[PDB]
Amino acid sequence: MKGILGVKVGMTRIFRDDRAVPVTVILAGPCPVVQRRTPEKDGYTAVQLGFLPQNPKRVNRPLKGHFAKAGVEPVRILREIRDFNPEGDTVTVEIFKPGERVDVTGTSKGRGFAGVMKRWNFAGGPDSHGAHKIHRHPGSIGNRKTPGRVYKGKKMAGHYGAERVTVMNLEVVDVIPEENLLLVKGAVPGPNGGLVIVRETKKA
Amino acid sequence: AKHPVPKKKTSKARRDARRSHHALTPPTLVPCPECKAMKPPHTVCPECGYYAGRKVLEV
Amino acid sequence: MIQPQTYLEVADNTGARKIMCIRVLKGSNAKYATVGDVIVASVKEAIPRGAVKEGDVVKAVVVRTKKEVKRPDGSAIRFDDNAAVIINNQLEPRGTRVFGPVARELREKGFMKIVSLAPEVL
Amino acid sequence: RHLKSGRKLNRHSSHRLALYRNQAKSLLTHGRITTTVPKAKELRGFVDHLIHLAKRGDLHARRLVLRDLQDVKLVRKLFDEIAPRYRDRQGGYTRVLKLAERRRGDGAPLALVELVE
Amino acid sequence: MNRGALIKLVESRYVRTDLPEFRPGDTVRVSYKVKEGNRTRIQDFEGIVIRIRRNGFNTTFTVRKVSYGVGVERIFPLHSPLIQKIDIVQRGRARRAKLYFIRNLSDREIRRKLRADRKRIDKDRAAERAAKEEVQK
RNA sequence: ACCUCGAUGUCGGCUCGUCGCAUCCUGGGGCUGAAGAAGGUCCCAAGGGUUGGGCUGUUCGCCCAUUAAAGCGGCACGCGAGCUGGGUUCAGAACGUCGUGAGACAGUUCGGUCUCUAUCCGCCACGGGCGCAGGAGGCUUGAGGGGGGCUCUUCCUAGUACGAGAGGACCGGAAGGGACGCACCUCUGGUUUCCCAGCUGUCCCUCCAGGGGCAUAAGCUGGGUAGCCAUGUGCGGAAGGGAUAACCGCUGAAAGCAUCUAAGCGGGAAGCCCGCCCCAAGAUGAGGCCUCCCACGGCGUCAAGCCGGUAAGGACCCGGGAAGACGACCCGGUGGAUGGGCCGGGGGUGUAAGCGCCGCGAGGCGUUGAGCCGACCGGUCCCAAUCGUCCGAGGUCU
Ligand SMILES: [Mg+2]
Ligand SMILES: [Mg+2]
Ligand SMILES: [Mg+2]
Ligand SMILES: [Mg+2]
Ligand SMILES: [Mg+2]
Ligand SMILES: [Mg+2]
Ligand SMILES: [Mg+2]
Ligand SMILES: [Mg+2]
Ligand SMILES: [Mg+2]
Ligand SMILES: [Mg+2]
Repeated sequence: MKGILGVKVGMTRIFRDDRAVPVTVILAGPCPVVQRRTPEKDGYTAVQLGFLPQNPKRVNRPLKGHFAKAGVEPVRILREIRDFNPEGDTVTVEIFKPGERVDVTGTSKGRGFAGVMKRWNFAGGPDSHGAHKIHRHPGSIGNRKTPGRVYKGKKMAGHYGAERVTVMNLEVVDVIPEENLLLVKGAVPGPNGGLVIVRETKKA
Repeated sequence: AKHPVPKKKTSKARRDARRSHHALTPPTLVPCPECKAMKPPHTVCPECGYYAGRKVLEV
Repeated sequence: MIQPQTYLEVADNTGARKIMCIRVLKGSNAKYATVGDVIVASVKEAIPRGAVKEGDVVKAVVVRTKKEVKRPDGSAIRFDDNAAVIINNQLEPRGTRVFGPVARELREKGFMKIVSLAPEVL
Repeated sequence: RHLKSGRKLNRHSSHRLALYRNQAKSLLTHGRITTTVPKAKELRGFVDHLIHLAKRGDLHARRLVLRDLQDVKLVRKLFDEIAPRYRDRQGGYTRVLKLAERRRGDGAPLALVELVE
Repeated sequence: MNRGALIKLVESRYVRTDLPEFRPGDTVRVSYKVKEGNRTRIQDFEGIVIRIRRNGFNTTFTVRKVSYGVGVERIFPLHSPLIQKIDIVQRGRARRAKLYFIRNLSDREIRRKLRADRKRIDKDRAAERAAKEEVQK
C-alpha cells in the first residue's frame, strides 16, 4: 500500500473540461526514508517518514540519534506507513499521477464537550408545549427494573473531535513537481495546518 | 425535604478516599535577581523593584 | 426545495394558478424537491372552467425554486417564486403553453416538450 | 464550544467596551497602573492603537481618540507630551508586568501596566 | 510553510484578466456556454449586478434579471472559464454594498434609486475612446 | 392472588433504543393448476431498512399521496428522580337516570399546582496515584471491542429466449436517485454582541461642525471576514477470500437394483467469518522496534529501603493554540515569531474629517472607492515568555 506524508493548507477549486471541481491542497513533498520495518526483525513491512524540517532547538531527545542513523535531517514529527517499501531515498508526490484514487487520514476538528444532539444528531425535543427543561436533553436511557441497568455503547453526552478520521476514494486532480503539492476531491478533515497522511485507496 | 437522596450514611474511608485529590500543591517560587528574597516566577518582589520597571517601596 | 403543504404557482395555460404539494415523487422517505422533479399536488386555486379545477389531485413538474441551484458548472441560479407545470402519467404537459423562465435542469430530464415551448431557458 | 477565533472577555459588551475606555483615562493620567492580569492583557492592545493614532498628525485622529476619551485635557496631554516619546518606535507603546501579590478577599492575581518609556 | 496562502495562488493558473471592471450598483451582460442539449450556445444574459463575494480567485458575483414577468437572480464566478464576452452597459451610484431590496421593491422605484453615476461614465468614456488615438499612431 | 395499604400514578404522544422471529421489502431454494414476465405456497436467514399526513385523548382502525415494505411481539401495555396532564375515577359546576330526599353513576361536558441540589450501582467522557523487574524520548503489531451494512429507476446485450399476438426475460455490464453515516468551508446558504455605515428622541463634550452615553442583558436598521453549521460539498455501504443454512449434485455400499452420506468430494444467501473504518498492551498475558542515559556519599551490622546532589528526560512558571469544563493534548520560551503592538496582502463596510465649488435650503459635487478595522495569510524583536526552581535510575533469583 503506497503512502506519503502531507500537511493541510486549505481548499479551493479548479475547473475540469467544463465544470468546477472542489479540491484541497496539501504540502507532502519532502518526506525522506528513515527507518523501515523488516518482516524478519520487526514483524512486518513499514517505512518511517518524517516531515516539516526544524532547527534543533529542543530535539536533544534521543530522536537526534534517530536521524543520524539514517542521514536524515531534523523533521518536526515523523510517522509510519505499512505495506510500503520504496527506494531508500526521498519520496515525493510525483508517484501520484492525475487520476489515482487516494485515502487520506487526518485529525478531526476538536469540538469540545458535546451535546447529545450535536454529537449524535438526535432531536432534543420540542421548543414549547411542556417542561422547557428538555430542549436538548437526551430523553430516556433505559426501561425499568428489566434489565435494570443502562446499556453500554449508549450514545450520551460527551466529547466530539480530536480523533483519527480516515476518508476514502478521493481523486487526484493535478500534481506539482515544482513546489511539491497534491490535490484531491476537497472534503479532507483536519484544520488547515495539521497532521494528515495520504495513501492508496483500498480496493482491488 | 426533596428530590434524589443519599440512601446510606457515606462511611469514613468512603468520605475520605474522595478527599485524596484535595491536598494542596505547595507554592512554587524562585529567588530575586538581586534580593536574597523568595519570590514567584515572572514577578516583582514586594521589597525590591527591578531594572526596567520600578516597585521601590519605603522605610 | 419543495416540501408538502407548499403553495406553488402555475406556469402553464392548464388553467390552475396555485397548488400545494402533497408528496415528492423522488423516492420512498424523501424530503425536498428542487427543480426538474415531479410532485403530487392538490389544485387549491384555479381559473373557472379550466382543464384542472379546484380540489383536484394532479401530477405536476417543478420548473422554479426560491432555493438556489448549484449547477455543477459552479454557477448558480434562483427565482423569486416556486412554479410548476401540471402534467400527467404520460408526462407530456397538459396545457398548450408555458410562461415563465424554466431552468435548464428540466431539458436534461427528457422534459423536452417544455423547454421547447420555453420562452427563455436559464 | 467556542474560541476558535480570539478574544478575552467578561461581563456584557457595553460594560466591557466602556471598561477599556476607563483604563485608558486611568492609564494616560498616571502610567504605572495595577489591575488584574486578563484585564491588563487585553488593555495593552486598546491602548497602543490609540497611542499609534496619536503619533499621527491629523485632527481626524483626535476625534478618534475623543471617541474613546471624552476629555481633551486628557488627550491634548496625550498628543503633545506622550506621542513624541514614542516616535521612531514601530509599536510596543505599553509595558505590562505581572505583579506578585494578590488582594485579600478575592485571591485574584495582579499585574502592572506602565506605559513603556 | 510561511507561504500557506501563496500556495492557493500558485494553484491559480486558471486566472483571467480580460474582465473589465465594475462594482455593485449597475447593469451589465455576460455571455455564457450552456450544454444546449445537442450543442452549446452563447447565452447573452443581461441584468443588474447585486452582490459581490470577493475571495481572490473564487470571487463570485450575482446578477439579477427580470424575464417575462419573473424576478430572477443569477450567480456567476468571476474567473469562470465560460465567459466569452462580457461588456457593461450602464453604471450607477451605490450608497450601499449589497442591495437585497431590489428583490422586494422591483419596479420604476429602482429607476430612481439607481441613478446614473456619471462620474465613472466620463471615466469609462475616457479611456474607451480617447485612448484609441494612443494605438493608431 | 404470594408480593407493594409509609404511593405498583393504571393510554397514548416526544425523544432513546434493545431484543425475538412465527418475515413486510430486499437475498438464497423447492413445488406449482410455474410459456414468458408476474403470482401463489412453503424451507433457511436479522444484515440493513420499514415515509410523511387527515380524523378523534387514543395506541387500534378507515382514509390521502407515495412506496422495495409502509411486520407483529417483549422490555412494569418500555421509558413523569427525562418530558407531556391530554384524559382519566379528587374538592367546583351543569345535562341525563335511581330514591321524596342526602347523594350516587364501569354515562356526559367545562376548569382544575408533576418534588433545582444524584449517596451507591449503571452509562457517556476526562484525569491523578500505581504497576508494567533500571530510567527516558519517539514509532508500531494486533489478542479484545465497537461502528456501517439499506435500496429504487433507467439502459446495452435484445423487443433476442418464450408466446399466436400482446407482452417479455435469466447471467453480465454501464449510468443515475432516495434516505442514513463520517468529515469539510472552496462555492451555495445561515450566524458572527460593536467590523463598517445610515436613523430617530434625549443628555452630555464645546456654540456650529464633529463625537460619546441611554433607549437589552446590541437602541433600531442595512451588509459581513475569520470561526462554527445545513439547505451546500467530498466520500462510504461495496468489490474480493474462505466456511455454512434452505436447496442441487458426483462417487457408492450396506441392500448383486436405487440412494447426496453412513467413509469422501463440489455448488450454494444482503446472512457467519476475514477484508473496510475507529479505540485498544490495566493484552498483571501489561508486547515488538529504533535511540539516549548510566554504578553507591554515608546509614540501615546479612535484608526490603533510607538521609542527600545527578545523567538522558520531565515537570513546574510563562506566552499560547482550529486543544480544552478543571485536568489532559500540542507549538513557542531571546538561537524564538507564542501572545499583544505595528506593516502589508485578502476581506468587510462603501466615497471619512477638513477644504473648496454650487444651491436663499435640507443637500449635492471634486479631493475619493476615500476613511475605519476582530479573528484570515505572511512579515517585524516594539512590549511580554526575562531570570530560574523542582522531580527523577544507579539495574531482584536458579
Ligand atoms: Mg427544535
Ligand atoms: Mg425554446
Ligand atoms: Mg482568549
Ligand atoms: Mg461582574
Ligand atoms: Mg446597552
Ligand atoms: Mg400453459
Ligand atoms: Mg433482517
Ligand atoms: Mg458562508
Ligand atoms: Mg434581564
Ligand atoms: Mg451515497
